[PDB]
Amino acid sequence: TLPHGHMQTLIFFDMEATGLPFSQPKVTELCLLAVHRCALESPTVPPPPRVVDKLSLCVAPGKACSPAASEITGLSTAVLAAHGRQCFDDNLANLLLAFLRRQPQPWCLVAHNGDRYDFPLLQAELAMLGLTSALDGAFCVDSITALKALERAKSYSLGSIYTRLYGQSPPDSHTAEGDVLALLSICQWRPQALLRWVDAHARPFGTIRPMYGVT
Amino acid sequence: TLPHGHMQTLIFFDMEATGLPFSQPKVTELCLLAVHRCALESPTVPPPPRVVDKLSLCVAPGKACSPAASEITGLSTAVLAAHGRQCFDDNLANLLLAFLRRQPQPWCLVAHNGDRYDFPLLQAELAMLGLTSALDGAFCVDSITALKALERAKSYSLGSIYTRLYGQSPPDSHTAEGDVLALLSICQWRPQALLRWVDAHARPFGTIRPMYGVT
Repeated sequence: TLPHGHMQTLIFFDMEATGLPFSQPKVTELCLLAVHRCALESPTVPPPPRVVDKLSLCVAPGKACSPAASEITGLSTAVLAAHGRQCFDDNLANLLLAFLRRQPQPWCLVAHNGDRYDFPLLQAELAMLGLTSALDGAFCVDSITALKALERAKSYSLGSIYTRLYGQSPPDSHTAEGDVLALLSICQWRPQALLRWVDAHARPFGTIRPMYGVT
Repeated sequence: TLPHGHMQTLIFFDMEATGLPFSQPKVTELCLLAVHRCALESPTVPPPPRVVDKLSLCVAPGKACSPAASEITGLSTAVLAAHGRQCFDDNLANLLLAFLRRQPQPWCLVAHNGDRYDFPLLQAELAMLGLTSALDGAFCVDSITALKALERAKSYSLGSIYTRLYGQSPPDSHTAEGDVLALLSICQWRPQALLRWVDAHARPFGTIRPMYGVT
């Protein structure tokens, strides 16, 4: 029930990309929202905690976005270039590690459908740089799996869960930060039971196999 | 009129601290919102640009916050400690530099009353670490001075300007991110004239003398 102790910081996480996994997609946006478990040790949509750390970045993917990805995210490779965005590089990896290092350990990334998309994509971008070590101290959980267990104790898409719990659609379904903020709200529904589940299911990020690139 | 060329990225910036300058205050929160000038090359409150980078962090100050600072910010040293916040350290300096390095140069920090508070406080925190080099490539402007010139072409507090331009109070006047987002909105009022002023008045950050600490 505590394979790795209590997770100290939950890092709510979302990335947007150029396409689906089969397409060897590249990140176009990412957001990390770090919340100490203290803020979760304790209807209508709750306010976020006062004390949080937030990082939201756009990324030049180096290839075209699919039309569908651009409709969903409002991003395109040309638009990212017009704003001088840089590719996923060593500096970005160092930035992610430095942000994680502001937080008390153990770190647990939390992402909706993260096992199938966000986590293997992040692993793949790091693997292409030879920098999977940037994330090797972290743990991770997929909140689809979590919310299924909490509601059991229907669709489990993020918007489905949000409207089921709060009776309104999430705002800002087109940025990575908006997805992370909606995920936070759903995780605040039954926060103590969520923390028990996270503690029991936290998985070392080093066991996430990359979507593509060296394993 | 172009002493340093066109500024490429405007980094809207705010820090909260334990007290007033006389008290040798310490940072408790900071937010940087990086916007490429493209997003400003072109009533009611406008939406922020789609493509932005955002960094918001809380910081353990190492000393008590004044009661007034805690009323204003909702932060206290004990609350920051309950959430495991770390002091302003080398890792934070590296994080700030890595975030700046995602942006095209020249970088121009933009902060309201920044010449008197935010800029010398940031310089002082870096000076105490021996890391003023983290910010030495940057430029900076104080948006009080900017908005005075734009309106000339009354109080110039952030809230005064906001309600004067948009007929409503800014939301979230208690977090660093809320101040940065309200500052962004005011800078979007006359964006081209703001950019001309910024280009003409941008000041090397190395000329900001620290609020305290080694000069």
